[PDB]
Amino acid sequence: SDKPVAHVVANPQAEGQLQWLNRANALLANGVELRDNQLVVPSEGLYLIYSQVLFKGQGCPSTHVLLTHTISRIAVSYQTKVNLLSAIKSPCQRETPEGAEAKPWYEPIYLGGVFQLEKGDRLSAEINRPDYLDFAESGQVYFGIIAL
Amino acid sequence: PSDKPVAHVVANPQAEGQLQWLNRANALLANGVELRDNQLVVPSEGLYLIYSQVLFKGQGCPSTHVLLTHTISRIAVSYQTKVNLLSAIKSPCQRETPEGAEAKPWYEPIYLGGVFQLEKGDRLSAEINRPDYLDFAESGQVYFGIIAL
Amino acid sequence: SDKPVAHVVANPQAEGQLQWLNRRANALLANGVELRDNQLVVPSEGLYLIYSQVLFKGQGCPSTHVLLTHTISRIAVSYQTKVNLLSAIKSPCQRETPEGAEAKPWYEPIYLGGVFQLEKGDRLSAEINRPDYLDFAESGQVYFGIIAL
Amino acid sequence: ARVDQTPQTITKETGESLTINCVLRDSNCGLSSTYWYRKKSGSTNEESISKGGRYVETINEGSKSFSLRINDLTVEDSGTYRCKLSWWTQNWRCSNSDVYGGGTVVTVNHH
Amino acid sequence: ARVDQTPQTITKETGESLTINCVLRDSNCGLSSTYWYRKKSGSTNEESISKGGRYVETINEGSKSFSLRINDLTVEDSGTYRCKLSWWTQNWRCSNSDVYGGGTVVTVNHHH
Amino acid sequence: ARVDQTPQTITKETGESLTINCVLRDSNCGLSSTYWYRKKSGSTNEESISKGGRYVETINEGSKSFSLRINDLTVEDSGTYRCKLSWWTQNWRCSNSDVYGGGTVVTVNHHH
Ligand code: NI
Ligand code: NI
Ligand code: NI
Ligand code: NI
Repeated sequence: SDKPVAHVVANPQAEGQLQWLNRANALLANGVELRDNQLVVPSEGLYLIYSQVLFKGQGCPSTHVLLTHTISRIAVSYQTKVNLLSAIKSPCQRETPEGAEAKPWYEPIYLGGVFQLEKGDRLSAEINRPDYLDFAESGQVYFGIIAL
Repeated sequence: PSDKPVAHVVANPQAEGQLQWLNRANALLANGVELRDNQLVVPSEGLYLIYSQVLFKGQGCPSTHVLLTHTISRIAVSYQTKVNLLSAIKSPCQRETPEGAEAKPWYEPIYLGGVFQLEKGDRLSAEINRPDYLDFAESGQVYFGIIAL
Repeated sequence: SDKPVAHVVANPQAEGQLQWLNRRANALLANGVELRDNQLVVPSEGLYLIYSQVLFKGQGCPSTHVLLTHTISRIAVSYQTKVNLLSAIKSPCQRETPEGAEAKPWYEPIYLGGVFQLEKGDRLSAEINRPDYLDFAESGQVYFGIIAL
Repeated sequence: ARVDQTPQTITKETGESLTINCVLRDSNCGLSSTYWYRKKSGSTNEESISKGGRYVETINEGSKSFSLRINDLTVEDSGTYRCKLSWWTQNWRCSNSDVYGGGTVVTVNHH
Repeated sequence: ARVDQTPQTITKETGESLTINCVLRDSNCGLSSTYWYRKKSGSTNEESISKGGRYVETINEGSKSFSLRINDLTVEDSGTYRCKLSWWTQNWRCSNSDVYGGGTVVTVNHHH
Repeated sequence: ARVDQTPQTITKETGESLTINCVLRDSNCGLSSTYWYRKKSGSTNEESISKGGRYVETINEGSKSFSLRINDLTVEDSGTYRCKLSWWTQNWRCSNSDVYGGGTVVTVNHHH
């Protein structure tokens, strides 16, 4: 295929940090680059952009936990960061009482949309709570684009 | 640029508790697709990726039941029948918030996406059942798009 | 269009089992993609958008922990090896439902989607771990599709 | 725009049960959050009635009516009871103000 | 198709703790909803055991076993205890009927 | 890392209220799980202080401070109170050890 395309996954060797990785069943071809943890657009066009992250906790803490995942666009020239896709989840309504059996929770977030991008645009896929990031299994955390 | 029929509309932030789609920056509506009667109108037969996301938010859990649905439906150009293409249901509240407790907001996004054969003149709708919990206060959270493949 | 494409839906006739069907309206299976052994068969090498949504439902929360998973996996044409492409886990039940209270059902959809390079003859599977909570009673809720881009 | 709480007076003896009913009239809003409060005889503070056990709340959303039954009454159950409606959980509130029923004076005696 | 509840008799003193164990045998079903009930000595009505605090339930799904530990026993804890299994939360139920353990007669005494 | 619990001693009378405050100092970690424990006067066992009713817990995440207020104090509320911080719910824990405040000895007396 000749379409600009990328599909990167979280580094399972990172320590509590969302760091994107290149290649099996991963893609980065036909001009797209991975630079500064961001995907770089090689040419103007319409792109499908998507991403999934997975959160996991052992229980619910005393502080209230809001999980966000956001895909943003940084113009090559204008140094403006604008949110393209974003979502928020709230896994914990009440704090877990002490002394009970560990009952972990899991919370995936999926984002996807079609956007017109310019050459040199930088796309970022970012979360707010790395202390609940779960990338222990393949197929769970990814970030991709493809020109349409 | 591209010549494919494409749309990407977002919720109107001035609407009051209502899901109204608008055509803004980082939004698309080109190559035949129109926005009419809060619906996307298909300009030509073909394969289309259809997708949408809505976000629901509440300050707590009420006494009455809260079932959140988001549905993309197709109205055929010829028979004007509404058929659900994509749908999902979420239930954020198992127990009513006890009195005297602090508001602990909850969030519930619903994402839908699929590929469908559409006909010229088809109208697509993206609708929710509980506008009183709709949350569109931030960009990138509520959107509705199509693109011909 | 000549693109390999599929969009299959859950069979509402199955008993607690995720069985895919093409013959439905607003469903697709064309240009080489085949459905065999409940799996989609890739007709040619290329980049494919792969997606799926499943819906879970329960009448209440049980005492045991309920982890809901949905996985799309790839079986290479040559080897009987299954490797996961896309997967997600959800945990709908934090607290057990007390007996004798309001039957208050819960719903939990899982959506998966990504772009992958597949080979001619690859077989794709979309599977869940808890068929005892599968809900396919309504159209547009459970689907599995691919399209070559 | 008005909550009709009935009956306004109830007199019972120990071991009986009672029912109070509230219905929302003249509103485009439906029932959202419902509450019941009690100010005991002699007390000057209202306490929230936790639903469950002796206290059973039933809700008919279609008719915008909801009721409280208290079983196995005791003398300590005497006081003034009031229902309260709120829409505070909604992101787009149907009404910014709560509405209260008119109140019920409950007296429980021995024998 | 059977729940083996053990032990059948327990005699303890004030302040001690006890453990009752139930195992689901001869079933193609796994554990789903578990409950504990108590009929106190002299009483003729079963009451539900609210899990938490003094009552600690442990579940082992792999062995289809679950147990109830009761700490800080009082004489009022004397009675007959019974576990119950149900599958009513499932959308496609493994079983249409519940199953109960055989019961445990618990006696709690004071010290000398 | 150090948790500054203040004040170290409190003397009140029945019906009054008190507040104990804990602040996480010298740590790159934020507040995660917070708990309060009480060892009553004469007793030698710690019990968890469940938030609600007479007990109101406040949390200020930005200042890493959290507080316990007890309203309508009774003589039985006399004892030693201690806060505890834990990070056990996190998937990537900020700290592998819990940390405790220094404690507060609370004395509640009658009005005469
Ligand atoms: Ni009497
Ligand atoms: Ni004794
Ligand atoms: Ni006094
Ligand atoms: Ni004095």
